[PDB]
This record gives sequence, C-alpha cells and structure tokens, in this order.
Amino acid sequence: NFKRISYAKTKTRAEVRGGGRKPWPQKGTGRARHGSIRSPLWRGGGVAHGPRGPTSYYYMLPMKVRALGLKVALTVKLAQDDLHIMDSLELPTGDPQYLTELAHYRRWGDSVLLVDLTHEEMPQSIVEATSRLKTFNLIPAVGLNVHSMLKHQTLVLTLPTVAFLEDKLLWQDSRYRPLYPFSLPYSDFP
Amino acid sequence: FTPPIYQPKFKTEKEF
Amino acid sequence: RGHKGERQRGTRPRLGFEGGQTPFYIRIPKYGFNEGHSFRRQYKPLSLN
Amino acid sequence: ARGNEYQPSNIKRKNKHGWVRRLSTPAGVQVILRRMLKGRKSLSH
Amino acid sequence: PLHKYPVWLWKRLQLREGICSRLPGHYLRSLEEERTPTPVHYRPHGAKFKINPKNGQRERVEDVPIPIYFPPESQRGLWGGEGWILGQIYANNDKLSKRLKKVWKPQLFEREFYSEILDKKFTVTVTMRTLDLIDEAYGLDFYILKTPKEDLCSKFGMDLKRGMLLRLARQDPQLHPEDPERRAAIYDKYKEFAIPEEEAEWVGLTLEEAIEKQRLLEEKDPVPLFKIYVAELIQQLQQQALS
Amino acid sequence: LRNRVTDRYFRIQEVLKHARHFRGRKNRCYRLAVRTVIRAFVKCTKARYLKKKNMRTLWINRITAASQEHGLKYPALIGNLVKCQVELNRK
Amino acid sequence: LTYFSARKGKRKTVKAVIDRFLRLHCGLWVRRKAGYKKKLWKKTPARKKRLREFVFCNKTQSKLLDKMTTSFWKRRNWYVDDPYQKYHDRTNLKV
Amino acid sequence: ISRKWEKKNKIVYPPQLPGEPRRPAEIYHCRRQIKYSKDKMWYLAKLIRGMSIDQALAQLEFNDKKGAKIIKEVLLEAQDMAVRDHNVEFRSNLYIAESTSGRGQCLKRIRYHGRGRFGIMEKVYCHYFVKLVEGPPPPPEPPKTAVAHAKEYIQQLRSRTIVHTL
Amino acid sequence: ADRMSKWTSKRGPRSFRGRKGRGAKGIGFLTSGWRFVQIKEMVPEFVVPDLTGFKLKPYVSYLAPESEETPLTAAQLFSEAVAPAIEKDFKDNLEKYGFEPTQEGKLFQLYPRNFLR
Amino acid sequence: IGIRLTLPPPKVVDRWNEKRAMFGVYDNIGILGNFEKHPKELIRGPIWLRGWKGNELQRCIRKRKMVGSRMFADDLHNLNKRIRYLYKHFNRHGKFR
Amino acid sequence: VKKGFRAAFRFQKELERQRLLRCPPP
RNA sequence: UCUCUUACUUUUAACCAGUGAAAUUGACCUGCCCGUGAAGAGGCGGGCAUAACACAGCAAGACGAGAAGACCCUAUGGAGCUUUAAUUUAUUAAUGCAAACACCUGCAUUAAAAAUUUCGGUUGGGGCG
RNA sequence: ACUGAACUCCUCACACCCAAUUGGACCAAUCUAUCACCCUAUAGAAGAACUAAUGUUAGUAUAAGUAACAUGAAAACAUUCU
RNA sequence: GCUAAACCUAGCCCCAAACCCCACCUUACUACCAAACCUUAGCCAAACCAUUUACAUAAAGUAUAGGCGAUAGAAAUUGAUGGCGCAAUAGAUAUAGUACCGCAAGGGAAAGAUGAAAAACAAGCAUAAUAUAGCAAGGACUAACCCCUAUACCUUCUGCAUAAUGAAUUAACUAGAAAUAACUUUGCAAGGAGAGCCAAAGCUAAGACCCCCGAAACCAGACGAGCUACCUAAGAACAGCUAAAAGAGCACACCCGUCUAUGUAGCAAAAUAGUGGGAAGAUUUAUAGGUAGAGGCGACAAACCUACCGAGCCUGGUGAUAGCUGGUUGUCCAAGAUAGAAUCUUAGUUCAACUUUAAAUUUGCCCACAGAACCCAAAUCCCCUU
Ligand SMILES: Nc1nc2c(ncn2[C@@H]2O[C@H](COP(=O)(O)OP(=O)(O)OP(=O)(O)O)[C@@H](O)[C@H]2O)c(=O)[nH]1
Ligand SMILES: [Mg+2]
Ligand SMILES: [Mg+2]
Ligand SMILES: [Mg+2]
Ligand SMILES: [Mg+2]
Ligand SMILES: [Mg+2]
Ligand SMILES: [Mg+2]
Ligand SMILES: [Mg+2]
Ligand SMILES: [Mg+2]
Ligand SMILES: [Mg+2]
Ligand SMILES: [Mg+2]
Ligand SMILES: [Mg+2]
Ligand SMILES: [Mg+2]
Ligand SMILES: [Mg+2]
Ligand SMILES: [Mg+2]
Ligand SMILES: [Mg+2]
Ligand SMILES: [Mg+2]
Ligand SMILES: [Mg+2]
Ligand SMILES: [Mg+2]
Ligand SMILES: [Mg+2]
Ligand SMILES: [Mg+2]
Ligand SMILES: [Mg+2]
Ligand SMILES: [Mg+2]
Ligand SMILES: [Mg+2]
Ligand SMILES: [Mg+2]
Ligand SMILES: [Mg+2]
Ligand SMILES: [Mg+2]
Ligand SMILES: [Mg+2]
Ligand SMILES: [Mg+2]
Ligand SMILES: [Mg+2]
Ligand SMILES: [Mg+2]
Ligand SMILES: [Mg+2]
Ligand SMILES: [Mg+2]
Ligand SMILES: [Mg+2]
Ligand SMILES: [Mg+2]
Repeated sequence: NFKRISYAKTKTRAEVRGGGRKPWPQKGTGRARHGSIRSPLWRGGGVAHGPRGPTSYYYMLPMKVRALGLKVALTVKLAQDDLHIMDSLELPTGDPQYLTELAHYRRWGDSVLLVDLTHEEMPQSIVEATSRLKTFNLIPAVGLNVHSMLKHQTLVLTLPTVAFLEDKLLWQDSRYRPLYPFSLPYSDFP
Repeated sequence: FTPPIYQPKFKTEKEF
Repeated sequence: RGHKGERQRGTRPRLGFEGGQTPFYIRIPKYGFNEGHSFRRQYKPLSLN
Repeated sequence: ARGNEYQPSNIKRKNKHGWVRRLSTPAGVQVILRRMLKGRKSLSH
Repeated sequence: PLHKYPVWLWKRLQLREGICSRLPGHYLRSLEEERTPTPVHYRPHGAKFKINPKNGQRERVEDVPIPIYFPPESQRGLWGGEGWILGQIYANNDKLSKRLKKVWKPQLFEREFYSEILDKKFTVTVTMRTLDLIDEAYGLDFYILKTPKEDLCSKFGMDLKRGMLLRLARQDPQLHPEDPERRAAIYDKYKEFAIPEEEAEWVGLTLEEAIEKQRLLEEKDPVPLFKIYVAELIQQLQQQALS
Repeated sequence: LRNRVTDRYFRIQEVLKHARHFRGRKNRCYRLAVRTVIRAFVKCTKARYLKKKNMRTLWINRITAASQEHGLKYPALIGNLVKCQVELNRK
Repeated sequence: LTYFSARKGKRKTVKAVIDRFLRLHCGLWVRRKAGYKKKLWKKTPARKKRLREFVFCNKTQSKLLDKMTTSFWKRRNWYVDDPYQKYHDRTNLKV
Repeated sequence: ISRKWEKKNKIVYPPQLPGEPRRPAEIYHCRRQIKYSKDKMWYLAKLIRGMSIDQALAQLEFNDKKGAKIIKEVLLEAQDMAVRDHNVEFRSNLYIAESTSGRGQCLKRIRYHGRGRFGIMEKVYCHYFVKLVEGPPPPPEPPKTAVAHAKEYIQQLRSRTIVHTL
Repeated sequence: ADRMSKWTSKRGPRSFRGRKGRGAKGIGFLTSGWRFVQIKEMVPEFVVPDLTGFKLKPYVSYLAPESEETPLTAAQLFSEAVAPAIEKDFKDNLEKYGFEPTQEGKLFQLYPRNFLR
Repeated sequence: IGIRLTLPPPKVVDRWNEKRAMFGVYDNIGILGNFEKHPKELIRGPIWLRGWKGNELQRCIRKRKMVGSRMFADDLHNLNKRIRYLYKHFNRHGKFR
Repeated sequence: VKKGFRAAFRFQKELERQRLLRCPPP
C-alpha cells in the first residue's frame, strides 16, 4: 500500500463544463427546482463524492516492526521447510532448463526466490539462468522483502546473505533511540 | 408569468 | 444525523458557541497565565537517580 | 403582440455585431478571443 | 498537465530565446538585475532588528515598500521617484470606522532646467522631491547621471541619461561648438560617469525599443546568390589553378 | 462508475417471483410488487394466529352441531366430559 | 475553530482560550473567577476572597478547551520557577 | 428488432411415417412497418381470426378501414407462397390460425400548441402477422348447453370434501 | 440571422449588393455621374503564342523512358548559365555575365514581382 | 435488461510478469542498506505527494504550493476554487465540532 | 457494458435453467 | 334583456375513413345509508345493494387538474423606497491653512450628493399600548 | 356454564417485534495481492447497494384512438360550372 | 412475437518526462488613396452587521495580528520507470463547440455496435377482454372467485387510509468527505519515533468518525436601443364630403384598442368578429444613427429598455448562503423517549437531564423505628432489615 498512488479522479459539479445558469425559474414552470444542469442529479453532471485527484496511501510502519516482519518471514520459511541455504549461487551452466530441473528434482516449489549478497558479485551463470525464468527470481540481499518471500514458494539464501541478514536484522534489536537519521554518521554504525 | 421552454429540435426531427 | 435542524443540515454553530449566550471561554477574564511562555527558559530535569 | 422582436436588416446586423465593431474596442477584441478559444466557427456576426 | 517551467520564468525564457538572445549582454544584465528603489513614501526601518516593547524580544524587521502607481504623464517628466499612492484609509484614523479608498497625488510644478552636457533648457513637470534631489546632486546633469533607473523612474529621465552618456562617450564637438575649452571643461566635470559608447547606446531603452534597435541593426537586404556563387567559383578556380 | 451494481436483475427477481401471481401491475412493476409482497408476507405471518383461532372456531361449531344432533349443548358436553376426566380436545 | 488551516492544513488554536485559561499537564484547566476586578467596593470580603482565587474547570469545559487548543499547549513545560510545577501532576488519585 | 416470424417458415420437420396423420401445412407471413396504428390493425386481425382464406378476403374487400387493403394484400401473398413453396394443394383450403398486429418502429414529431407549448406526435407504424393453416376452419366452439353446464355443476358438488378434518 | 453561410454580394440591401464583388480584378475607375472609365492597360492581355507547327501534345507516349526528378536549384542554374562564361573569362563588374545589381529599371522585376504568373 | 447476455471475454492475468514477480523488492532498502535511502524514495508519482499523505484539502493545498506556478490557467483556477470550497466544508460543515 | 463476470455467469445459468424448463431434453 | 321561450341556417356536434396531442395518473377488482375517524369515507364498523361489459349526456363528489395558488404568519431570508435610523464623506461644490509663487497638490471645515447596513423579543383584533 | 390474546401451560426452538440515536454480527457486486479455474477463498481497497427528492436522461403506457386537422361540384381529368 | 434488449472500443481522466497560391480591421475573409498603463469587488464567516474573514519537512498553528472575536498568522533556523482511472446516461461538452437556441455576449446536445471475409430477458402490448365484493392479498380450499382476516407506501407530525406531501411506470444515474481526544490491535519500552515531536508508561503504526438537491439575492466584467421610451438626419402617407386656412366636423386607408362575445395548451406566450376613439396633426410611418444598467428613457403608468424590469441579459466569484422544504440506497440482532437554564431566543443552538457504548469498584433500589415549624389532604424526604 505505501507506494500506492491512485490516479482516479472525477469532475465535481464545479469542474464540469458549463452549468452556470439556472436551467429554469424557481416557480411556475411545473418542474423540479434546479440551479445548474451539472449538479450530480443530472445526466452528465458532476460526481458528488468521487475519487479526488491523485491520492497517496503512504504510511510507514516502525523500522523495528518491518525488521520483525522480515525475521518472522524467515522463521516461517525455515519452519515450513521452504528455506534452503547455499554455499554459492554458481551454476555449472547458465541454461534455465538446468535450474528448473534442479528445483524439480529437489522438490522445491513452483516459485523460487534466490538471494545473493550484492548485485555486482552475482554469478554470471545464475544471472543468465534466472534472466529467462518467470518463477525463479534472483534478487540482491538488500532487496529481500516479506511480500516476495511469501509470493515465492521457496527461498534460497547464500551463506554471506545469511550472515548479512542476521547482522542487519539483529542490529535493530539492541539499538538506541535514533538521535538523528541513521544515514548520518554514527560512532559504530557503518 | 413564466416563459415556455422549448426542447431541443433534434429529439423531434430524428428520422430512420 | 437526526431530524431537521442545523445538526442534520450539517450547519451547527462553531465550537464554543453557546447559542448566543456569552460563551464560557469568553466571559472569563484574561489573565497572564501563558504570557511570554515562548520566552521562558525550560530545563530538562536530570535526577541523580 | 410579442415574439417578433427581430426585424432583420443586414445594415444593423453588421453595424452592431460585425467584425469591425468587435475589433473597434478592447472589449470586443476579447469577445472575439473568447470565441476563438472556444472554437466557434462563427467568430463575429 | 503541468508546464515544464513556472509561468513566472516565461519572460526570462523568452529573453533567452530569439532576438532578445542576440541583444547585447550588458543591456540584458541591466534588464535582469532589479534593485529596490530608494524609499520615498515610507520611512525605512533603522536596522534589521528591533526590540518590540510588547515582549522586549529582538525581532527581525523588514522594509516592505508601498506600491506606487506612476501615471503615464510621469514618464514625460522628472518625479523624484514620487508617484500616486492608491490605497485605503480608516475614517478618523480608527480601524473600527469605515474603510475608504484614498489616492495621494504629488504636487507637480512646471520648471525649466538647463543641461550643461546637452546645452539645452528643458521645461519639465517636476516635484519638490526632484528639486531637492537635484540640489543634493549639484545640478540636473549630476542628478541624471547618478540616479539609477529605479530611483529616477522616468522614461524621459532615462532618455536624458542616455543622451548625456552618449555625449560623454563620443566627446561630441557639438557641445558648445567653437568653444573647445568650455567643452573640455564640461566633459572633465562629468568625466566620472563616462562609459563605452557601445554601452551608452542602450542605456534606458525599454525591451521593445531594444528589440527594435537590434532588428534595425541586424536587418540586411539578402545578398543575391549570384555574388555568393561567383565568389565560390572564383575561389575554387584559384585553388585548381594553384593545384 | 468505478463500482456499479450488476445483480440488480436478480435482486428484482427475488421479489418478483413472489408477486408473479398477483393482479395488475403488482406482478410486473417492482415499485408496486415490493409493497404488495411485503404486505403479503406480513399477512402470511399474522395469519398463523388466525389459522389457529379459526380451527378452534370450526371445531367448536362442528361439536355444537353434533351435540345438538344428540340434544346436548356444546357447553354441557365439554364441561361434563371434563368432569368425567375425558381430556379429548376440540379437534 | 479552524479544523484545517488553509495554509498548512493543520488545526488552529483559539487564542482567546490561551489568554484566559492555564492547562495543567494532568488535564486540569485553571481560570480566574469572572468579575474579580469589577466593583470591588460593593463586594464583601468573603466574596472578594472567593473571586481572587484560581479555580478548576468542569470535565466538559476541560474537554471543550482541549478541543479548542492544539497539542502544543498540552506538553510538558519545565519552566525555571513555575508556581504551578507542583500542580502540574496529580497524586493519590483513585479513579 | 425481432424477425422470428420470417424464420418460422424455414423449420423443416422430419419425414412422416406412412401410418401417421398428414401434418397440416403452415405458412407464416407478415408485413413490417405499416403506416397504421396497431390498435386499429388489431380490430381487422381479430375480425379475420379463425376464418377461411376466402371468407377473410371477402370480408376485407368490403371493409372501409385502410388496414383492410394491407391485410388483403398480405393474405394474398401468403396464399401465393403457400401454394408455390409450402406444397398447399388448394388455394381455398387455408384458414387464418393466427393474425395479430404488432407495434412497429415509430418516429417522434412535435405538435405545436397554443401558448408556445407542444406535444410529441408519434408517427405510428405497426407490423402485421398471419399464420395460414391448411384445412377447413375449425368449427366454432359451440355454446355450452344447459345439460353440460349442469353436469359441470354436479361435478363441482361431487368434488366437495370434508375440509379441515381427518 | 444566418451566421454560417458565406457573405456574398447577394445578401445585403441594394448598397451592399452593389458594393461587394466576386473577386474579379478591377479594370478601371468611376468618374462623376457613375461613368466607368476602363483603362486598357488594366485589362490583362492574353499573350497567346502561335501553335502552328508545334510538335508537343497534351499527353506523352508511355514509351518515354522514366527519369529521376531533379528540381532546378539556384546553384544548378548558375552552373549551367554563368559558370562557363565565368571560367572562360577568368582563364583569360558582373553585369557582363548577366547579374543586375537592382531589379529597378526592368519591365519584369523579379522582386517585388510585377508580372502575372 | 441491465444484464449482459453473453459471458465477457476471458480475463487472463499473468501472475508472473516481471512487475508482479519483482513487486516489493527494495521496500527494505533502508533497513537493509545502512539507511542510505528511505523506502519512500522508491515512490514514483506526483511530485507534490511523494512520500506524504493527507486528506483532499491538504492534498490540494500541497499541490497548489508545490506545482501551483506550473499549473495551467483553468486547472489552477479549479484548484483554487476546490481549496476554497474544501476549507468551507471542513471548517463550517459536519456532524461534530 | 458493466465490468464483472459473476452477474453474467449467474444470468447465463438462469437462461440455461429457463431453456431447459421450456424445452426439456428427451 | 325579460314575461317566456320557440322555429330555422351555419359552425360545433354524433357516425364512417385518414392523421393524431395535452394537463393528468401510488395501485385499484373504483357502490348507497348511518356511525366512526388527522374531526364531512368507495376502501374502517353495522346495514343495504350487487352478472358482464360498451355508446351519448350531466357536473353533486373524487376536500377534482392546472403556479411548492390568492390571503395571513415566520425567517437574526432578500430587495425597492423615505427618512431628524446608525456609520461615513471615498466623490463633487465651496471656502480656510499649508505648498508654489489663478491652476495643481496635502490637510481641515461646511454642504450637496450619495454608499453600507439594520429595523429586538413576549403579549394586545375595535387600539393610541 | 361456555366463548375469548402474541397472557400462561403444553411438543420442539429460541439473539429473531419501540421513533431519533447508539453498539454489534454478517454481506451483494467491482478492482488489487495471492488462490481458485462452470463462479470461488483469505485479505487490501472504494465513484461499494435506491419502492420515493413536482429528482436528471432515455423507453413505453394512461387520458385516447379521444381533443384537434383537412379536399367547392361534375367531367373527356381537355374542360366547364358555383 | 413485436417494441425492444444486450456488446467493445471510439475515445477520455490523472500523473511522469519534456518547455509549445489568393483574401481577410471597410459591412473581416473586400487587389489598388493625404491610439494601452490606473487599489478588484462581492458573496460568504462572525450564527445580524458596520472593523475584520484563508486565496519539501520542522520551527508552528509558535511569536504575533484581531468588534483581542469570528478568525488570520510569520520569521530567525533546517535542508530538499505508469494506473487496486472510466468504458457510450461513464470518461472531455465533444462524433462537436458542430446541430440547435439567442439580436449579441452566450448557452449547448444526442448518438455507434454483424462477420475472417458483405467481392458471403425491463416497462408497454399481442397471443388471450370481461362475472356480484371491495389496498386486491393472506389463511385456505378439491376448486380461480365464492368463505373468514386485513384502513397502500414515503415524508411531516402529538396523532395521517386520511379528503396533508411525493410518486404513471421500466432502465440507468443520483446523496456521510475529517481533525482533537478516546477505544481495539501490534511494535518497542523509561523510553518511542527514519532529525523536528511526545514522555511521571509512554510512544510509534493501523483500524474506526462527520451527506445530496433547491432560493430570492450581492459584486466584477462583457453583451444588448433590428422590440420598446425618447431623440438626431434625411424621406413617405393621409380617399371622399362639410367647412374654410382650424392640435375644426362626418367618414376611407392608416393608427389605436371603449364595450361585448369567442378563444383560454387558443389562429395567437394577448388573437378573432362586431362595436368603437383619432384619422392635416402634440398624427402615422419606412430607413440609418444615438442614449446601457448603483444606468438609459419616461406628456410619472415605478411605464419601457428583445415575450418573465422596484431595476436587463450573459459569463465569472459560485458547489454563494439558507436555523427553511425535500431526499438521504444491503441483511440481521440488541439498548433506546422527553425535569430545566441561557440565548436578537422560543422553526435554532450550548449546557444540564435522559439515552448508548466500554472500563473501575461498591453499594443502588424497596425501605422499621426515630426524625424534618411556627406563623397561621393524598402524600413526600431520610431510612436499618428484607
Ligand atoms: N508515468 C508515465 N510514464 C510515461 C508516460 N508516457 C510515457 N511514459 C514512459 O516513458 C517511457 C519511455 O517510453 P517509450 O515509448 O518506451 O520511449 P520514448 O518514446 O523514447 O519515450 P519518451 O521520451 O518519454 O517519449 C516508458 O517507461 C513509458 O511508460 C506518461 O504519461 N506517464
Ligand atoms: Mg460553475
Ligand atoms: Mg462528464
Ligand atoms: Mg427529512
Ligand atoms: Mg420596426
Ligand atoms: Mg409562438
Ligand atoms: Mg375517427
Ligand atoms: Mg360520513
Ligand atoms: Mg361516460
Ligand atoms: Mg380517496
Ligand atoms: Mg407555499
Ligand atoms: Mg384460546
Ligand atoms: Mg410470552
Ligand atoms: Mg453511490
Ligand atoms: Mg432503479
Ligand atoms: Mg424518482
Ligand atoms: Mg392509444
Ligand atoms: Mg373521453
Ligand atoms: Mg371533434
Ligand atoms: Mg454573517
Ligand atoms: Mg458522453
Ligand atoms: Mg415484458
Ligand atoms: Mg393522499
Ligand atoms: Mg405542507
Ligand atoms: Mg402527484
Ligand atoms: Mg430604433
Ligand atoms: Mg382628408
Ligand atoms: Mg380633426
Ligand atoms: Mg410618449
Ligand atoms: Mg403616480
Ligand atoms: Mg404605484
Ligand atoms: Mg424581457
Ligand atoms: Mg446549499
Ligand atoms: Mg429492543
Ligand atoms: Mg443578546
């Protein structure tokens, strides 16, 4: 939701074209009283309560809550036997058929989320293999998220990724109140 | 007095 | 929304209005309770505890 | 008795609502500008 | 949709595009730069900070100029930055009374001024403030040459400034002919205001006048292609003969 | 028209099916059918009391008929059966 | 009051309330008694003493003032020598 | 719009077994967009319902209503197509099983009234439908006699049951 | 009341109908008494050539070979008309080669054009 | 008769197109990247409501403040009218006070 | 046209039911 | 005109043929008497009456149809007008004082002319509150 | 004596009769996420539900086949007559 | 089985990025003759109205302003790859600023749907009019009716079948937008929060909460004197008779419109027939021009100014405002009805009272004695037990 920006909009009776004059006098005509041909009651009139402008749904959960959610996702995958730890993502070949057959043989789910430490060091073989696959998605460690972890049936982590995630998520536990945004220099925070 | 109101003509000069 | 009246019409008076009687928050005399509040110095307490 | 308030005469028509008269004053120039902005086929009468 | 640029930058963009782009740099800078005119109809605050008595705190204070309306007649005269104040007043100077539209107009006098640089006497509708400024500047020529565009606030004044500056830049012998000593004395007296003639030409010109000047400067009847092709063919034949 | 109702046909039919046996436009026009259908259901609900009330009245009338055929009156028959401890009901 | 200011979209404070009432952080509102400066020559000493006192406000009056003032006025203020520092908190209060 | 009446002539039945009664022929004909009120056409349709083709033609030939000529033309066309295409042996061996008038597509016009007010004239058009069935016209439903009607009464009396009991 | 129909000389009163024309170019002027004086020089004179012996025809045989369109340019015309003389005289005052400093003095001035078609 | 007489054309949704597959990635860019980038910076949309939320009146005020100078003439007139009307509604109408 | 599928499916089912009732299969 | 109305002609009218509106309309399977009732009922209670439909007249009822009728009252609703209603003199016309050496400008005073806004509440029909 | 309620009993079952207002449990349809794959599920959203505004638009009724409208005559359809 | 029903794409919405031959100012679209710049106002809020009233983040709704009241409101300082959009009553008004309407400004529509190839089930009616009696149904019944029961709905009301309002009917469209403080659910916890802010268990995040139509009006800027009021220029008409030189008489044309009848959605948004006044004059009238709305013009009738002038019309402010009227759309259950005070206030609102929800702990009601006034009845209050 927080990224969502609904672009739906409707023209109110004020923004509808025309509708300035009174359609007919108050009395004597025998018709219903009206003040403009663009009021919501009229055909072609404005919308009384419609979507108004591009609306944002942005809201931020506490970073502790978000880290806790990441931890809970990891625990859920481990407990449900969908989490697999790898030494490295290096493949014998970059052929997607090899990766699909490997997953099927190891009884991984129809969808696999492979994670590597950094975008730059990701092996070329696995990069090529996953570039041509729809249900096998390869992401850097920083890109791990609850939504993708849930969408993909199985989650594959390398040992460096495990260490990195452990460090980052545990750091949220046993940290002070933020005196100022953590992007700013701190005594012990890289 | 209230003036009479004329409807648009197309409504009556429609044709097959 | 009730039945008729300003409350149903959505046009009941402003907050603090008492139907024309001199409002409570205006019939009390002004006193310097908060005069210069933005210039009074504030010091966070730090107990020896 | 009423209804026939329009007694057509091209001289009056052009001298009252013509292009020359509309351009004669700044207000009429704005009338023509409004018609052009709206896209009226007939800018002046 | 949204315009790429704010509407208030459209004038600057139009300056940066077209003949305005070809206009000389110094004139463009003079137009772009804007300095607040000297206060005339209001007393400026002494300093940037003040101790307001209500709470005894140091508060920033800004000088907000009173909007002045300058009728076209002013452009034909020299009003010392003075003009019409179109504002409102409270009857009997109490805010609980009625509010009334009020126009304050300067007292205009017809006076004759002699310009030493131009060696001409001008009859000008003038204000007492303008007379005081002239007295302070020690002459009409000094007043014109010292007062900037904003403080002068007069098309006629700026035209006089341009005339004097062009006279100084050219050292025109037309200033008191057959009196070179007197001409040199006047030029020496007003020496400090001398500027290059290429710049003095554009002093005080409105944007439209500068555009017209540039268009007249750069308008040239197109050269017939006969001459161009003849020159090209002669050059090519010369190259072939050499080679 | 982000959200429009698409079931209005079935919403109308749910009521009209109950009015299909009415007279006049009440069986076709929903504006009229709904009012009569509501009245029909209210009458159906309130009629469960009148059914019981009329059944006892019918039974009492028939019992009176028979007791008069035997020369007795319904009050006498009922009271004396009660006193004999014959707890037969009117039905 | 203004539930949404036109320039910031924030809720505004009725400064007439600030000019008249003191809010203790506990939630109590203090006020002066109306007429404590009026025609004292015709008021008995007991009446004058009653009028010269600082008085708390009703629950509904306190709610009204809280609505009419924003959260800035409902903060902890550690002034130097506030005479109401002790009164800013309640003690031994049961329900 | 609907044009099922025209299609109704295109239904082909399977061949009949020799030991089966001869299926009477049926011809559906119609004329669309007749400049005539369907209400006025209905009277002529009802008039000729259930009559033989010849009797209907005779009745319509001497009727002053405008729709009479149109209905006569439609009936003549129906007879012609019945003989030519629907294998009807005798022209006169046909009777009008069904004849109805349907509303056509109409046009709206303005009728000017006295004080700048107006009404909406409708240039009314109507359709006309006929089904011609081969064979003599069915006999008119004879009026129920006292004997049969008292028979019905006695049957109703006998149908009585002891209501609201065992 | 008709705003859309084109305004012609058939619409206004007698004065309007007389005054407005149909685009026909004027031939002369009007003197006192509404007498029209027609100037002979104002009448376009059709310079019709003698077509006798002309071999060209309104159409061209389809047997003619196809060619590539090469619109004439100022450079091409200069090369084909002036360049030979310029070269022959240079190997051995531009009015000699054809250039005229000013169109004034010519019956057919190129700019502003003062001839029909 | 407000009911369609034919089934609408089948709607096939590819749940594994790149957008859906990679949706949400880098939502934890902050906590997993030393907080160099705030997650709201991943928001792509109107400049005046990137990483910000509010009711219609606040949204209109922010739009006028941030891109008011760049708005078209009639759009800006409509925005000013909408701001005026929303002010009146939210400050003078409603059930509560 | 109204976006949606459930109302259309229900109406198709009702049409099928009515068609079967009018012309039940042998 | 009437006592006192009659005769005839045309139009209208009614029937046949063509064309073909409008106000109106909650649904109507649309009765009478008495009583009842948001106080004058086709619809309720007790009686009476009672096959079904067309066509032409009538205007007693449907508190009949037509303009959120006429009249009266209310609204912290308008608007026009008059004023010794309140607030002003922004504007003009006069003067006075400044400024300049009559005109112009600034400030005052007096008028004319206008401008904005309001016209509390509870009681009282033959008053003078 | 009997008749006589939705009172009470009896067999079974029970949240299943107050205006304004207030609390709560569910839910039609739409889109989005993920399921499902002869119509759906868990959630997130919102232009999210019409027997009523002399409501707006469109269709067709009622009044009503009514009010109202129209073509001088004969004829060889040349023509003549009133 | 007719009228009809449906459909999917024409396009549109919000963002991002990016800055976009000839003729024609005279009567426009006609070939060719001696001069701009100048405060917005008002509605509206203040419950009237008169001063006044809004047009990145944080500081902060703070300092300040203010019939010190409605409300208004800084600065120092901080640093900043598309659609949980519409899909022909929707989305632009748009197939189009066209048709059409108005003198003009200006207002302003509607609708189309086959195929790969065309070189192939609403209403309303009809089938099929109708049977004593009755809000049209329910209980039923062998049986449609017959029998018994049953005073349409909505809204406004103390109370409506009410002979109080709205509704012919079908389809579509059509009306609850949000802070403060609370409550629930998480996270973390003397700290919470992704700077600012809060904190004496707080803090962060989410969930949840506030309608639609309608005035007469006011102000700004345009457009209107082809009608009409008056005027300017230059024209025209006035038979016949009588009297003679006429604001004369009778009476045509012409102008007007006294009375009667018809008509009253009409022939007509002011007419027809008869009758009647003037009809050589202050007459009638064709043409062009002029006076324009806090204005014009007026033989003052508050007359006329393009059919509706005690102040025109159009557009805009404007979704004006309305304590007033009307409307306010799924199912089901539950609690649920009036002590008063103040008010330019009695058609309204604030408080109280009543009512609802959640929470805390502890007495609540009924009530035995005893007890509650002298002046000059019923009962009530208080009240252990129960
Ligand atoms: N958000 C948004 N993105 C747009 C819009 N128009 C185009 N784009 C994006 O522009 C990007 C490039 O469009 P392409 O057509 O692929 O390339 P292009 O023509 O070079 O693009 P432009 O330079 O934007 O014209 C795509 O990612 C589009 O989604 C728009 O209106 N909004
Ligand atoms: Mg508008
Ligand atoms: Mg629209
Ligand atoms: Mg209501
Ligand atoms: Mg005329
Ligand atoms: Mg007419
Ligand atoms: Mg007839
Ligand atoms: Mg009675
Ligand atoms: Mg009759
Ligand atoms: Mg009745
Ligand atoms: Mg009324
Ligand atoms: Mg019993
Ligand atoms: Mg019970
Ligand atoms: Mg809705
Ligand atoms: Mg509906
Ligand atoms: Mg309706
Ligand atoms: Mg009919
Ligand atoms: Mg009739
Ligand atoms: Mg008739
Ligand atoms: Mg007000
Ligand atoms: Mg459309
Ligand atoms: Mg049907
Ligand atoms: Mg009624
Ligand atoms: Mg009423
Ligand atoms: Mg009605
Ligand atoms: Mg005139
Ligand atoms: Mg005469
Ligand atoms: Mg005379
Ligand atoms: Mg006159
Ligand atoms: Mg008078
Ligand atoms: Mg009068
Ligand atoms: Mg008028
Ligand atoms: Mg309103
Ligand atoms: Mg209950
Ligand atoms: Mg008062």
